[PDB]
Amino acid sequence: MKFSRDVTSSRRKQRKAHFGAPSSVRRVLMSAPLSKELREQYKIRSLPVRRDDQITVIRGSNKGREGKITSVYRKKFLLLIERVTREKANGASAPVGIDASKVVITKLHLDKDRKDLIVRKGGKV
Amino acid sequence: QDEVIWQVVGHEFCSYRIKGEAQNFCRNEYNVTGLCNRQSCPLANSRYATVREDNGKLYLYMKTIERAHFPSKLWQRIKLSKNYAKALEQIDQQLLYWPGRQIHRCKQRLTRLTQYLLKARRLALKHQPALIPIKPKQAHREASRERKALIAAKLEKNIEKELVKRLKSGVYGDQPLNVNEEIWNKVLAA
Amino acid sequence: AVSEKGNMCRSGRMFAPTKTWRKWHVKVNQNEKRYAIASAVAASGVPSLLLARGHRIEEIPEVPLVVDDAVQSFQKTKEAVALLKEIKAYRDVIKVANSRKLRAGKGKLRNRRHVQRRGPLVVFNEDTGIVKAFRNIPGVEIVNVRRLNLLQLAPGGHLGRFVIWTKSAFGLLDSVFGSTTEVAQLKKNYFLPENIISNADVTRLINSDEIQSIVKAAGPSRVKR
Amino acid sequence: IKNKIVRQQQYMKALHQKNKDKLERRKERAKEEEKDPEKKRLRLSENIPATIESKRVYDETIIEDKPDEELQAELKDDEFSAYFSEERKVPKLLVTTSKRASRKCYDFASELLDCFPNAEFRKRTGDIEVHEIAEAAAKRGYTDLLVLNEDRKKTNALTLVHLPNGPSFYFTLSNLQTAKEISNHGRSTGHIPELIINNFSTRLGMTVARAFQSLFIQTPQIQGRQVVTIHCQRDFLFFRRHRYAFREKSNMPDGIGTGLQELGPRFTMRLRMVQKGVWDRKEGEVFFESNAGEESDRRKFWL
Amino acid sequence: VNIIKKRTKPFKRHQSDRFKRVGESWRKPRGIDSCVRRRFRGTISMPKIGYGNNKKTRYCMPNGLKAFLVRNVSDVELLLMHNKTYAAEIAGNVSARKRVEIVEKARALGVKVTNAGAKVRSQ
Amino acid sequence: VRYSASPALETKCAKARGAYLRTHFKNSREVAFTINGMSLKKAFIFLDNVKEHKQAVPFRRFNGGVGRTAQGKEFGVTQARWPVKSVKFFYDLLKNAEANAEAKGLDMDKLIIKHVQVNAAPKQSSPSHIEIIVAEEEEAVPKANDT
Amino acid sequence: ANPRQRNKQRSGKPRLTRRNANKKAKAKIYGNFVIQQNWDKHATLRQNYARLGLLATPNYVTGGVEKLY
RNA sequence: AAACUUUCAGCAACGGAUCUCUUGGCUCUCGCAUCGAUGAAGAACGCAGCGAAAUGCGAUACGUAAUGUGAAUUG
RNA sequence: GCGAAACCACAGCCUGGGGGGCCAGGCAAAAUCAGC
RNA sequence: UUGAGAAGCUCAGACGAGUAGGCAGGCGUGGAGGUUUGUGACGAAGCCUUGGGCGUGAGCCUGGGUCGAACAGCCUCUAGUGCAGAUCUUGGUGGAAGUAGC
RNA sequence: AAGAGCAUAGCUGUUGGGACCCGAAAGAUGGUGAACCAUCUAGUAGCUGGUUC
RNA sequence: UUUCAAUGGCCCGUCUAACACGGACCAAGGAGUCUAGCAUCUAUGCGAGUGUUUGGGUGAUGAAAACCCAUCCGCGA
RNA sequence: AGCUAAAUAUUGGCGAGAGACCGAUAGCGAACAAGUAGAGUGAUCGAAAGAUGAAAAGAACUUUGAAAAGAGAGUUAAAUAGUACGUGAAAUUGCUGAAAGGGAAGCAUUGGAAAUCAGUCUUACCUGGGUGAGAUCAGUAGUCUCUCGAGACUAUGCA
Repeated sequence: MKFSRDVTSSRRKQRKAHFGAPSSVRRVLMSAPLSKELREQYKIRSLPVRRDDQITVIRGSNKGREGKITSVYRKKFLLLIERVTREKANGASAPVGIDASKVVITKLHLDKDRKDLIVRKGGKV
Repeated sequence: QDEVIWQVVGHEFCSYRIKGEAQNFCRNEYNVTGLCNRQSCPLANSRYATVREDNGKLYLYMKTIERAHFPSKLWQRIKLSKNYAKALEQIDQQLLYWPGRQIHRCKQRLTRLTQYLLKARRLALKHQPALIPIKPKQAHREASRERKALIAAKLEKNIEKELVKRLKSGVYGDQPLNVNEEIWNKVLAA
Repeated sequence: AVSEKGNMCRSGRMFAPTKTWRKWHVKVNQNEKRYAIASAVAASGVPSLLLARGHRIEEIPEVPLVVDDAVQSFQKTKEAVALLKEIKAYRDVIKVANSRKLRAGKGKLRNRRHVQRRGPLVVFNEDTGIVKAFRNIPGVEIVNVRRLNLLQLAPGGHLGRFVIWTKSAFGLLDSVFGSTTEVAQLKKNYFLPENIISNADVTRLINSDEIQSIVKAAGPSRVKR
Repeated sequence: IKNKIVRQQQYMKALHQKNKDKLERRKERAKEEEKDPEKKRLRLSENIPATIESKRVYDETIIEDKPDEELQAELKDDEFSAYFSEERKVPKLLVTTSKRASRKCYDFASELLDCFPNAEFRKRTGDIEVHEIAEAAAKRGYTDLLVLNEDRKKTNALTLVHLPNGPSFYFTLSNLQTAKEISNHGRSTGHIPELIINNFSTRLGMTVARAFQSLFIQTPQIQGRQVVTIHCQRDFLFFRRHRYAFREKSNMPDGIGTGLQELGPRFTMRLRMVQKGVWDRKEGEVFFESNAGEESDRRKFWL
Repeated sequence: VNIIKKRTKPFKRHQSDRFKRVGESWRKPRGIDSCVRRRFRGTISMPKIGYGNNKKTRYCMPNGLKAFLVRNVSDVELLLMHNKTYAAEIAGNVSARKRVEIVEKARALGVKVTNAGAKVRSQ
Repeated sequence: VRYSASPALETKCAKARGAYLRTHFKNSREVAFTINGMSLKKAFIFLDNVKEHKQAVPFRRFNGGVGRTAQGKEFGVTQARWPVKSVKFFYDLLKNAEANAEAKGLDMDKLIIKHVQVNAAPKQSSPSHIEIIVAEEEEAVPKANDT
Repeated sequence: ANPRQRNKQRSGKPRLTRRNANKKAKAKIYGNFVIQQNWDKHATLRQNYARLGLLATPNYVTGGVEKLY
């Protein structure tokens, strides 16, 4: 259980602060688990999701399709991966929203910011 | 320590009781009759004797006052022989000088556990149909795609499209008998 | 209560609005409270009032179950799951783990979503890690021997709560409740109650030699028609 | 939009523009096609309406009509040979039923026997099993063996075996109709009926469809002009027995189009299991089992 | 003992056939103006304790076995010693798989399951 | 759309429908139950006479104050009238009743009106829903001689 | 519900969230440094004073003191 | 007999109950003390790339600077 | 062509007897319109 | 001879309208604690039914269809807990009628 | 004339509060416009209707 | 179940024989509830006693819960 | 003549944690555009209105039609989810099927005719010999947990 009088357990307060969080909170709520090969070389359980990562999809109907993230859609809480596209009737293709909690990260888009987050948060390069 | 544990569990609340409409039933595993009676409840009655199978072979379970406070070691066990007259003569020699009511139960739950193995063995050896589940999601899908696939074949139209092609190719003798006299000449024109 | 500012019309007020000075709490004399914990602890020493109360203790080695004093310094919860399996109490904890179900109705729109059962109750003496070790096992409640609560010794009103006692708190059961003729030391003017029947078993006097020598000649059972 | 009144006014006005410019796309197209019917052609050769039969999954076992020898080397020497070779074995059917069947299962068991001459009816009595029936029925000059399997006074499934070792097929009847229920029905006669079988592109299509050719007499009387159909369409095996009469119909290009009158029954099957060997539901080897989860795609067909 | 019913037509609240607001479950009339309350002849009858049925052949199906809701596989086990006086009625919300396992075990106990055939098409 | 009629098979039948038609409900019905069960091309010659006052349609059910005519006795009904707005709407539908078999490729000169339906609509007057079924007449093959 | 407080919720500017309320953290000792050492923060005031030698009151206490043994 | 009316059943309409939810209410509790002539609360008008009973903002107008997070926005 | 509303226990034949309904009688055919 | 839920079991007689009123036992609805090693995407609740079953009755159990996420039995606690009616409140829909009428 | 009471809970009753629901002209206070508007007010029954297994 | 036959069957509630008054129908809402005081009966705890909760102490696991209790005091004697 | 903390009050203001509360006619008038729309010259009065789907994949394309739409189609697991969108009750309306109707139906009781439904009846039961299998049998050897023997076993024979 929780033993703090400054955290909330009501579904009302928790389910409002989720669906109406700003687009900076909506970033760390869209995080992905790292692969078992990266979990031991960065010593990080999970990273927040950037654009242009290198992921694989574990759950859902699009199982196992690998790609890179095209447009991290922070509003409707879903990633958008390359070439995983449900068709449309007209002839154009539509993007399929894969949840950011389903994908497994296989290669980070390492930058100066991420490294300065990696090297302090329990790991190294 | 017995009417205490019957005026608590027999009349206020017991987790094994089942409110039937003409009876009440006990969900205990060591009940000899299945009902929540005074002379049947295994919690109030503090010297008890039940018969219950375990993996093919029927057992006899007995308890006493002097082991009541040791719930692990409370029930002892005797394995009952296959010969039905031997088992009755082995219940009595173990349940001697116990009340006649209790030994009556064990012998009746020996007749009732032997009839269960003598039936479920014959029942297992017969060849009987397979009870397979129906599924509402996959019988509403069939009914949906049936009429969408029944009208999407023009069932009557494709019959007649080849039926004349079966005629016009001439799989029947030149002048057949299933055709009238006039329209065959149109096939001759064809 | 509804806000204070015709009950048949729509948009109208509700008939006789509920009011916050409803009697929500209720007084009970301290000697009937002190009687209930006395009675509900005795039920925790009866191996058959625990089964009927819905506990899977059908493998426990003894009742009342008194583990040693070293259990008060258990630090990690994998040193508590260790204990509850050697003494075969873990079948109760599995009864609590296997049996959470979503609350039937609008309790779950109201911050209570998950009903479950009540596992063992661990009564300690000194809090040297025993509370923090056991407090993340389903079902297990931990209380000091002095501040024993009735809502945990008879949850729902049904006596026979499975209590696992600690040796250092089993000793303090004679200074919190005392005896029937001797004052409990941790309570001013407490004496344990006595009984309206001296022998707790009334169908075993009737069959004694004191009664069945004097009684008149018996009739039959259910009579013939 | 979290409102409901705004959401169906903002959409009403949005639709009434999408319902306007579609006419504005087709009005300007309307004037150039009657000046130039050649642009009318291309579009028609371009935008043919797409349908499920045209947007199938690409399955490589669609046997083309070009005769490849490895096909006809197989199926000229199988156990269906006697009903396809020069011998032309007239197949003698045995139609049993499920155990302890009811009245509503027996009036359907006369409608199939209307379809099938050279077919007896023998109600299953007491304790006998299908594997023991097949060996007991092959010794008396029988070829195939149907089993109508009702439940709760409705017939739901049908299995036919092939004797003495042939493939055994477990369909399930659906959308069942009798001969009385159909509007504008007809009387059947003693004439042996004629066959048509359509759209069995898959190789397994030409394994079931031969086991449906195997129940009918290999040369029918034509005086009755009776036709029986086995039309696969989206993996449903439609069964419709008709009686025809050729009459002039100007719409279809030959000018002569017949008119059908149904006889009954009207049932429709799936395909669930296929076993080479007599049908034992637990002691058998599966030639093809129906995956009830890989048929979700309406563009995936196995028949 | 052969089962018997003192009545077979249930009772039907007065004028619950004319009006659609008034339901058919019985409600004793409360007015002394009533024709029914004073029990005028020709009007409908009433539930009384006279129509109570035999205290031994009560709750029995026309076969003779009383009913019993078995909602899981260990609720039919209690009926082991009572297979000639109880019929194991399966509850309605039980899944079409947990149902097919009660039937295969109640059949070993010789217990009549009244609606074993639901959701279970046999092959 | 899920229609109200057991007929209208894919074989020899076609359907159209018209929803939210801003006419009266008690006026298109008596038209609808007159044209029902008739052949298609005859119904066209029938209703155009209503448009030129050459034939009146009887008012059987909703016969409120309908004056007697001389031609209402062709069917035996006392009262009849010449509605023009409602039969204008039916002509629009029956064009789609044709032009749907014209796309399915049926036989047009055996085409009867099988099932005409007239319902109500969500009130804004008394608007209407209409669905129509046109079907071929389900001919009969002569029986083969004897066996 | 209120005109002031309909305003912030219908807006999109976060509330001035100030988490400033947890019990059971009894105020740590300043003023003196020796008593800061021998204080144990969980134990209540009257159990610290009458452990390390001092009184909370020189007068009478108007309640029944705790008895643990 | 057909029609019409009534009754039953099936289907299609009407209609929005029941059931399930719930960024809302209502109630109790806890911490805190902070509007204005240095122009408050309120009003009007404007400002969005495409905005329409809404929001934010003031011609630096759906805001700039400074810090922090760290690569989005979205129709 | 558009198109209400009031009103609405269920209703609708007469004679006599205790009113539309009860008792005993006269009788009794659809579906409608105009005076009344 | 087992019929010890001694709150059970059993034997025998008489009795049976009922107003104001008095007494007793039960049925059902929303939430709360305990319990059913409780039911549920193989379809929970609801809803419909020319299906079956129980109770004297309030009611309950169930087959079929529909449907799509939760729900119930038992022992207690609790109440905003039961509708035919109030020229009842809100909503929906009828006959008068395609009449009155423009 | 060798004390029987105190406390808690439940039932029914009784008074007092809005007091089973609804209906019954009033007056006051403060305003708007040249009578109306809120508020006390949940004004007033001896009484009229209704009051749910 | 639908219907037929035979026989019976004055429309419901409020009123005070008929009436009158209410009723077009369907759905959801909708009426002896909360609190204080007094009295009776019953239950329980203690008993010449009885009553913890104004407060104080305590409560690491909803710490508004539970638990403990000084000095008065109320009712009775 | 004057000042002064703390204990105390707090339907408002800035936050916070809860609840045996209401669950879209309820709970604030206001879950949604709400003191908004709208009404009054004015003070003031003041509503109705939540839910497609997991993902809009919100129906390409062909054709009739001036339009609206309709039909073929097509997406979906579901269109028996098409923005008149979760489930979709009753009144009430139209069609179809079967009935009934001589200036009253309605209901109750006993039965005819039509339709239809259920019942375990499916099979089970019980009795000898012979053949094979072993186990609770061995004029038998071992292990473990409990308490000499009581169960669980592993061998080997199956007398």
